[PDB]
Amino acid sequence: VWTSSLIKAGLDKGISINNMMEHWDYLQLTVAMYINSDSVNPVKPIRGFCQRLKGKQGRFRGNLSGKRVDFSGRTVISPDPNLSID
Amino acid sequence: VMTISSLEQRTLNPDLFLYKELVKAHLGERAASVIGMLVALGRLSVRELVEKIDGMDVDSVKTTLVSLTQLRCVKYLQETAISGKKTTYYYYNEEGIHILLYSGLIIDEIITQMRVNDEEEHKQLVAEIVQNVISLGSLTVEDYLSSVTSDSMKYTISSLFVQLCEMGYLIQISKLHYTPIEDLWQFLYEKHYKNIPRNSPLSDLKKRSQAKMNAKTDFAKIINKPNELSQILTVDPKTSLRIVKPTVSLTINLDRFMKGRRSKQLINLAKTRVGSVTAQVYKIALRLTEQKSPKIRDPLTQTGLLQDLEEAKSFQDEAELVEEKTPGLTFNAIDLARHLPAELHSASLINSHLKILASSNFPFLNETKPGVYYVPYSKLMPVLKSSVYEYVIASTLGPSAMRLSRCIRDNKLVSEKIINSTALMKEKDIRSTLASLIRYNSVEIQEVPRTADRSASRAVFLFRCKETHSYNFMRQNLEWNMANLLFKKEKLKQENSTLLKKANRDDVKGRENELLLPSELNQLKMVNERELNVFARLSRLLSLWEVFQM
Amino acid sequence: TEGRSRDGGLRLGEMERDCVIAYGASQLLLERLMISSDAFEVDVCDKCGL
Amino acid sequence: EFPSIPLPINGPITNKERSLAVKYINFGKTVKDGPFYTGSMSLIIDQQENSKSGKRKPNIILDEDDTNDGIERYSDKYLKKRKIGISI
Amino acid sequence: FTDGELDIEFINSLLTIVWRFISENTFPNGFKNFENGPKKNVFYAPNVKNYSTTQEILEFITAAQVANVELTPSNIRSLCEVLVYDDKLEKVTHDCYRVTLESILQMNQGEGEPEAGNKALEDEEEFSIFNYFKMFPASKHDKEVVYFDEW
Amino acid sequence: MPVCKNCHGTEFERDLSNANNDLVCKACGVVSEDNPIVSSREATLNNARRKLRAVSYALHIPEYITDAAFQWYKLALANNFVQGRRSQNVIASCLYVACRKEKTHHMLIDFSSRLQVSVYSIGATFLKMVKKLHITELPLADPSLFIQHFAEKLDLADKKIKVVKDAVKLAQRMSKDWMFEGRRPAGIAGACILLACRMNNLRRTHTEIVAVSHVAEETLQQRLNEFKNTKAAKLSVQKFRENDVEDGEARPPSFVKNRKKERKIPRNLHLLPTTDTYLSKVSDDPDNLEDVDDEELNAHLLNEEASKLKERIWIGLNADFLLEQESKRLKQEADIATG
DNA sequence: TTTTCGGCTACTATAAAAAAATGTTTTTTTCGTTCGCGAAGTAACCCTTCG
DNA sequence: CGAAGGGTTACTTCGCGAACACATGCGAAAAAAACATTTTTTTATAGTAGCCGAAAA
Ligand SMILES: [Zn+2]
Repeated sequence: VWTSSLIKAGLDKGISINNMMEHWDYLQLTVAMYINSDSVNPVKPIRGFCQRLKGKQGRFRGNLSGKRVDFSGRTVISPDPNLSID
Repeated sequence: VMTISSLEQRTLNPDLFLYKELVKAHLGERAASVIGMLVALGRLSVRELVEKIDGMDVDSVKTTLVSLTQLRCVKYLQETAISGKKTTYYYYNEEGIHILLYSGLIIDEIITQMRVNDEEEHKQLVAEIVQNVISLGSLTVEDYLSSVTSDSMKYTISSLFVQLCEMGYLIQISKLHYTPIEDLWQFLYEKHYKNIPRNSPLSDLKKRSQAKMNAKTDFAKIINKPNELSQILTVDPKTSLRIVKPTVSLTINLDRFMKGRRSKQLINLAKTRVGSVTAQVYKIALRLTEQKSPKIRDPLTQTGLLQDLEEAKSFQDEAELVEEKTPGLTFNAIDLARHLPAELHSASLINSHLKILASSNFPFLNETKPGVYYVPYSKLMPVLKSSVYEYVIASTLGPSAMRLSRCIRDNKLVSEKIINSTALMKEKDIRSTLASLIRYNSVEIQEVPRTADRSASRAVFLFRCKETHSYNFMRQNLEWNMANLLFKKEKLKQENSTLLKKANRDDVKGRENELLLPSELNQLKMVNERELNVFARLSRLLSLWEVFQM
Repeated sequence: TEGRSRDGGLRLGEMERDCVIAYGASQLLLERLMISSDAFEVDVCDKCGL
Repeated sequence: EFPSIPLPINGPITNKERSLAVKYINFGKTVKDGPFYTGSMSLIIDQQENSKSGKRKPNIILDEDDTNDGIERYSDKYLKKRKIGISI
Repeated sequence: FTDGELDIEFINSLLTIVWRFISENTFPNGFKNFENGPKKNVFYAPNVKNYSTTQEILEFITAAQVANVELTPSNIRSLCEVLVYDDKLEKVTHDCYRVTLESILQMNQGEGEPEAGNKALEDEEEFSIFNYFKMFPASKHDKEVVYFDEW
Repeated sequence: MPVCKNCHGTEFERDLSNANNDLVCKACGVVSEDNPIVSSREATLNNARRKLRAVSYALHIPEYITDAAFQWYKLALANNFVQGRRSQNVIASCLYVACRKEKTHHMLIDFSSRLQVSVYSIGATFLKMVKKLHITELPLADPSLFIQHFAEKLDLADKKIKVVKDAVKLAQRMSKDWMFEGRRPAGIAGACILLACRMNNLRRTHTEIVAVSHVAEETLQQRLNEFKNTKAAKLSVQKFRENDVEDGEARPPSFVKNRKKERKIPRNLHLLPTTDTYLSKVSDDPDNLEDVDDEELNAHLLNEEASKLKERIWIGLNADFLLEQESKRLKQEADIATG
């Protein structure tokens, strides 16, 4: 929001075209590393709407297909022959 | 927010909204989605419309197609692939939609300039003799005149038909204009290639040049067939020394009115330039000149044969040569004195016309010759287009953007640092107007690498011209402006339908006593002033779009 | 949540939900991944059904 | 919002801008009322080279062009003469 | 720095006076005010008289200065020449200026073009900046609010 | 929060058993909810935070009082208290008031040692920055932790509780025994640590105490002279009494200097003397000035003869400043000609 | 030859309206640990054509 | 008979993943400007940095 506000102020205010192209290329880069990240890096990756869909921790491979279900329990097992096999 | 900002129609379809937004106001409910599906996809067959739109079966699609056929908003094609099933394939036609754009200021512009038959209160018959031809499409005298019971006015109507068909304006045989321009060139190229097998071994030169020259001359005689004809034949068999035969169907609005309208635009150009006695002479000169002038639409290049080879320079050579050869137009002041204006150094008219006609040169308007006998235009209509664009961009914001655009065009595509030499202000307002101009896609940017790496800090910038993309952008901008204006006027129609209709039903004989309360009188007068304002702005916006058309 | 610490949660899937697909169970695999996990009330439409 | 001005002034006191918009409204009145009387038979029997539309146009010889008002007047006279149960 | 550091008011003053001088040199003085026979078959049947300045503009600058930066060695005059032929002058090849096609309107609008004129204008004259207003407040419906609409 | 069905506005209790912990009501039992869901100027303040970090980690204060001084400086800068200083005195004064909020052991000299600034200017700016308070409630009158924490870097003993507790006991007994009111807390700390070290079987060189306690050498000897004056110091050599009763006959020497106050070398509003009668008698005339003839009006100025000698003295001595002023005017009217 | 206890010197602080010579913190111009597979820039060689 | 216009297969370089659980806009030269210091006029007042003499051996 702030860099778009700076463009909206500086373009009708009147500033240098090289600084305008630098700030607008930073606008172009910030969207490109805000969505579909880790293509540029000028824990320091940020997460956008591609690391939440990437794999093994995202919304495809551990939050949607394999999700943590309710009504379960986990305990070690001892043998017992005297129960039937059901 | 709250839909009053009008964004649901703003930043969407600019080109595929006007062509079927007109027929919302002209045709109706179901003769609009046919164009809305035909323009949006292009090539359609008969059953494809029925499987696309879920409005009706293949019954009422016929009604829309045979309502839009003679109105030439759609053109057909009947062909087969290899086997049979001779179905009709459909492009979309554009000239009928141009007629539905221009119709009222066709009928209201033709009278004062072109048709000089009579002026003693003949406006009661011009509308009846012209609007019924546009709104129906054809003209058969044995069925059209049969509504008129009188026979004394029949000779006057026939003389009006003769003199108005002398200057074009009605395609006489009316055949073959429902065929595509690309399909004519492809069919003639295919026919003129099938005729020569089993010969000397071919090349690109022999085959391409022979097939293209035969296709050019045959397509040229095909397009020049409906332009000049002699169907007005069998003079005085028992009466009526000059009569048009009523058998052949007769369409309307050949583009000689479009030629005349851009001629009026060029007369406005010459009027705002030097002289204005040059305007009062060159108006009467050019309205007599433009009857035989070359056509704006320019066939033989509408089909996609414009490639960067000998065909490209042949088009400019044709535009230079045919404009001098085929009109001829041996015009002098002795020819101008035959059609001489009433009281327009007031005496000694002919030598004054010599001096004014010889003084209108340098710049490119009225290119003369020692002992001149014609007048070309090849570098005058783009000058008109550029000048209209520059005064529109002067109308955009201030004179400074107009100065900046013209100086970028005139010093041949220079960088930014020397702009401050040819300017008033140093840095602030020039970046302001360059920002407000670079929001438009008219003055481009150019980036060069300094260390062979794309970085937006170490780079020097210069500004490209790119005029033609700016003309296309202004053309679609004016087209969107007309479409948005007529859509808002259609909304103004449909939100006030019933109180207009109630006064339309039976209050016609009681318009004086007004048969209503004085509140809806003010409402009807206010919405009538709104409609007058919308049409008065639409004519001007239409003319400003009409400048940008080539 | 995960583990045992917060409250706990024992996931099944990515190799485990495919086992009851190999059995052919339909309503168990629907219930234990939709109803027992999260029953939500997304409203829909026909014309532009977002 | 809207900063600029593309100069579309209205000069409504001129004769040509009154008459040209009146002809616009008259053209809209002619086209919005659909077709005209029996002169469209020539449009039906043009038939340049057209098997399918030469089958289409004699189907719509009796199309709703100018016979809707007479049928509506006949239905109004029949309703004024006797009662009939139908939807409006 | 003769014209570079010359901002801003006397650049406009020198521009206005050279516009006045070339408008009174390359066209006659008072025949641009009214249309009652303008300029008398301009420059007496526009043949071989047809002249312009050719160093006479610097002579007119030499007629009156303020002696601060106004000794121009025919190069600042060429810079103002480039500044004027890219806005409102044509300048066929050497020194023939031809000030016209916007000088008359916005020169004779003041006390030369009063009310109750001659004839009503044609719709959408492109070469015209005068009498374009649309609202006291009146922006209800589709008036002239159409241009560019914040795309 | 009071959203329920059978009752209204009752208390609530998340469950401890069954690993279920839903927020439930009382006396009917309804969950009444879902499942639980658990999981410019800034650059100047950054420079001020770095400088406050420097002075904080240099003055050996904890980390919370750094943030307390930071929010105090933020409130003060919101009240626009100072501008254009060297900021050392400003940050030192803000950390001094935040530090003298708490009972810890930091005096003015620990701040005056930094940047070699005199302590009186720092105290002057400390009383200039109280143009924001209108509260000024500072618990400053307790020099008891000074004795507790000065005895770590000075007066090193094997025990350091036997000297220190008796030191603070004797110092508080002497301060309540009329010997401390604006009477040098560091000095009384040095005095009742030298006295308590004298009680211990170990002596100190007198320079070693007054070096790091930042107190003068003569003032602590004056203090110990007053200890010899007030206390009899016969029983103080061996062992102090377990039941010390001290009533009356207790004064600082300002009471003595007011008791001697030299050297030989029915309240009513109208009975108070009025001051306007002295101003009302003498005239307010700007034209009447000649009523002061008492050999003083005729002896202001002398003749011209012994006046050019005075002018000679003035031009001979006060010459370089006048030449620098005239040359500065010449420098101005040189360098203001161009632009 | 050593220590201690009394005389002078005097500067900080608040309050006053008085006004001049000189030094003191924020801004606007510019930039330096795999490997396997699929897809996209520059060369080697034929089919065909004009001078 | 030789120079030139596409046209493709061949070498080289750039984009993703690897189990399945658990509980552990920033930085850096300066620049207009709103501003305090720093006085000297005392001057009440304590003492706190530094300085010699009357006291004891
Ligand atoms: Zn309850």
